[PDB]
Amino acid sequence: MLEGKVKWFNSEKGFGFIEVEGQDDVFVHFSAIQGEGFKTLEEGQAVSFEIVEGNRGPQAANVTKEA
Repeated sequence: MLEGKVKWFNSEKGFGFIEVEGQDDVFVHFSAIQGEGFKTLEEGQAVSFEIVEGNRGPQAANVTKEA
């Protein structure tokens, strides 16, 4: 998985972008968030994820809150 950083996340709306080096920011939606509990992410937070690309373009998948 890649490892990146939550660039920003709009906790009300439920989406934002991940920063990963040598790629562009990756769009992230709450449904990609792994774990139990309210799905949300903080700016600055480190996460491990994959980028899954279909016909809608690239988005993050399997976001796990790393440290």
